[PDB]
Amino acid sequence: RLVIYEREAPEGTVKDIKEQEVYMGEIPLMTDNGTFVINGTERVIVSQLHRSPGVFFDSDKGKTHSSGKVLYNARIIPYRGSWLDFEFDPKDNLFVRID
Amino acid sequence: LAELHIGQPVVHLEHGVGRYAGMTTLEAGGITGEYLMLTYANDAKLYVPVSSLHLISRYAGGAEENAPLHKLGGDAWSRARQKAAEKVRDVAAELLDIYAQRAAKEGFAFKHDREQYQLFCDSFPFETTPDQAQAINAVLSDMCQPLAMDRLVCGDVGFGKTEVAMRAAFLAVDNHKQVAVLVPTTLLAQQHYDNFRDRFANWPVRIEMISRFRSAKEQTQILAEVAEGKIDILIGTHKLLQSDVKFKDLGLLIVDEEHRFGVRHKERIKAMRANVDILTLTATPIPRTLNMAMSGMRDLSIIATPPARRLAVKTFVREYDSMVVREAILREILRGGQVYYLYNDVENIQKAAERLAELVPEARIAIGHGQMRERELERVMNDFHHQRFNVLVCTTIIETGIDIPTANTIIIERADHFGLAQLHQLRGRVGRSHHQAYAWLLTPHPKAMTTDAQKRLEAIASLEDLGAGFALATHDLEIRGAGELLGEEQSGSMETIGFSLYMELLENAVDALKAGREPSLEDLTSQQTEVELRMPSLLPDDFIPDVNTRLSFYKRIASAKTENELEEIKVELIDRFGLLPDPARTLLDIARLRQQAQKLGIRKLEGNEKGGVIEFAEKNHVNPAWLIGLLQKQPQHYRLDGPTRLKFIQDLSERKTRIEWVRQFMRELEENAI
Amino acid sequence: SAAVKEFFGSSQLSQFMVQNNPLSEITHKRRISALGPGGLTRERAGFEV
RNA sequence: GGAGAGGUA
DNA sequence: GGGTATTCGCCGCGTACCTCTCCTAGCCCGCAAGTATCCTATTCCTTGCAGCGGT
DNA sequence: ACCGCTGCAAGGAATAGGATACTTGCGGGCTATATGGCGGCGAATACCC
Repeated sequence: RLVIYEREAPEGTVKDIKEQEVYMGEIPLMTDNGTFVINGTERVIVSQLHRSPGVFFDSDKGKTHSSGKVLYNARIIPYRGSWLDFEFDPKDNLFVRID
Repeated sequence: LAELHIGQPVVHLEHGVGRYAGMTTLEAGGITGEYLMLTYANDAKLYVPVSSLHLISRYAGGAEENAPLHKLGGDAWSRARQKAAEKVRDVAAELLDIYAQRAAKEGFAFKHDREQYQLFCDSFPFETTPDQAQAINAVLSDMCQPLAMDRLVCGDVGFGKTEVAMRAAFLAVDNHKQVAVLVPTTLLAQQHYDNFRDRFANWPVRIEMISRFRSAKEQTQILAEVAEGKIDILIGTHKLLQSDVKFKDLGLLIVDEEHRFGVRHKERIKAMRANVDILTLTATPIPRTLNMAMSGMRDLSIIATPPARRLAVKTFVREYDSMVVREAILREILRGGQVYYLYNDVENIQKAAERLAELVPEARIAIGHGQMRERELERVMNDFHHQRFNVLVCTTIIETGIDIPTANTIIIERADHFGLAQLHQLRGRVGRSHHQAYAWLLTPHPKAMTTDAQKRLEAIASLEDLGAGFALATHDLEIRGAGELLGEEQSGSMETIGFSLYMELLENAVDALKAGREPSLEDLTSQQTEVELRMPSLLPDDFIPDVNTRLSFYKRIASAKTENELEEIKVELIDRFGLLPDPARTLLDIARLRQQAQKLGIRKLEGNEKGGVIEFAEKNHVNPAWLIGLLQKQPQHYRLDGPTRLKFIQDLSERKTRIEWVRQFMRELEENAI
Repeated sequence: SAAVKEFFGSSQLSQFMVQNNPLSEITHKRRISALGPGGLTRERAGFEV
């Protein structure tokens, strides 16, 4: 549904409006079992087991920096967007790492 | 029933024509406004605001069977608009000279006689029907006004249409304006000449014919008398179009049966005399001329209420059948009347009469066609007029309006290649009296019939009732279509934009001939005032269910020019309807606001939650000193926006507060107005 | 059509369905993978995962 | 020819 | 400025086989396909000019 | 040998049909946007003494 907004009329305006039922895409359907058919060679999509978006407080259990020091870092992992990391430097600093 | 049928073709100038598809509301930024559905090709849905209702008209091309659904963005409407505008250029010398003398010259006024006209009323040996008496009143009053009169007398056949003409001619010869009547046929020309000489058998009025029955010297004498103007009523065929008739004083032109003339001819006669009072007569017009008839650039008049005993002629959509010819001819002859037999083939009319003469031994048969000697055809009509023979093997020359009330049976042996209005005029050849009229239309085999006379025959059969002359006319429009509004080819769509568009192109041509505005000053888009305060303002659908009433009331809102119109609109709404809605009362007040701005200059207004902008006019009444006083006393609320605009900053949160501020605001404007 | 037909056609997870048993059909419609987009790779993951 | 997917040892 | 130290980018990270599917996006240009409209017939109505008797 | 009259072509209206260039959907045939892995190692910087 497409509008025309009257430019000379102020913020919040309609001169005209149109719509049509436009065809788009070719989405495959699912059989009565669950098989899809792509080219007569019925495939199936498995379920991915990916880590949940959210926040995760993680460490390095005396494993890095040769010091026996744990480095508590944290991830803001969105479902879409850029990853935000906050990591403790060995000298007790706090660092942002973006993606 | 002249607007807003669903699915009916309906036109918008930007995009072309579509079909009406309802009315609904839509939310488009907090304003759930009312918009109309228009369907185009590939199901293009266009939703139209109620403010922009005037961009929508009825399709004037008819074309109800098939009309062009302009696909959206197809640009064919734009191309046709540009082509029409090229035709609508004000350099067009076909009618802009008429509009120049419309802007420079005037017409004659007939004077009425209250006394001598009664003598010719008593010379009328019948009783006028009520529907024809008002036609006489409309004709004669329009004669008695100074403009160049132009009226159509499109009535049913044999209803005394000649009587309205002779009354108009009697008023004209009471001023001696040298009446010029015009029929497209020598035969009914001679018939009307006999009518004139018999009816006007008392007055010192000279009634003469120029036609082919007057010779190259007799008609020469008669045109010489026309040039000396001593003829008071002139009767002629297309002989009058030969640039050779020159009235010393022409005041009244009476066109009869314009459907066969051609607009080239109708303007050929028109361009001679400027202030002539044009009179037009028919039984059925051309659909192009019918469209300009109902749209009212010129006058319209329908005749009904038959004089004595006119009847529903029995339409016979029958096959070509010899026994049908036998039964028709015998039943007509025992009735006592005469028979028409249309053939329309001169190369075989002699053979058709030769076979039909022995095919009905009890008939008296001659031959009539327009490709033999005109005095021989005069002998033929002398015999058939004086009942000397019953069955007439003839071409379509009998479609020349010949009266002959004794004839009550017509047989058209081949109904293939004849228009429907012509079929009705041939149906008007039988009847005209108390005796029953039959209308036999012999056809070939229905597969070998036609592609169109199937439609024509189902039209001519389903339509047999009182008042069907305009019903068949409204069939004729949208089976053959309205042609070009100025040029030729009156049958066909001919890129039919609409006669409403002739208004706007003519007024833009008026702007062009105003000598200060160009054709480039083509005011195609003229909202001419616009205000917005950003509320949903509608006729609510649960409040108003009928879209027809809703759009009509929207037209009342549009046509509202004073506050008392608004008052009567609101009280009829409360009367017939009860409740007074919020958006309804709002838009009433908005129309009131537009009335104020038109009364008080204001080209444009914009309003919102925080204020808006005013766009003034030049020839206005806005107080400048009070305005700058307003500025210097509330600089917080106001700033200049150009020399003719003004941004006002107002805490316009509540919708009522907006209403009050604008109301009292233009009240303040109206107080100290300059 | 590209971004759907390519997802169903050539992805690491829209895989061919082994169909020599009813059982293999059933257990291949309830597989739970860890691979593909948004997840780790096969040859470069440790032991704890 | 090269990618991807699954599988055996 | 020199030892230390930190980063940091590059290097690498099993063999042989088998089964399957899938391999550039978009733009341009003309090229077939379908169409409204215009020149060609036919065969009513008035014109126009030449035959034409007749003297 | 001079003129008014007949008739046979010349040009508008109304209707069938074939043509024909417009108008356009298409398909082949071209050009040109990240985020789950560690261990080591040497080379480039960081740094204060």
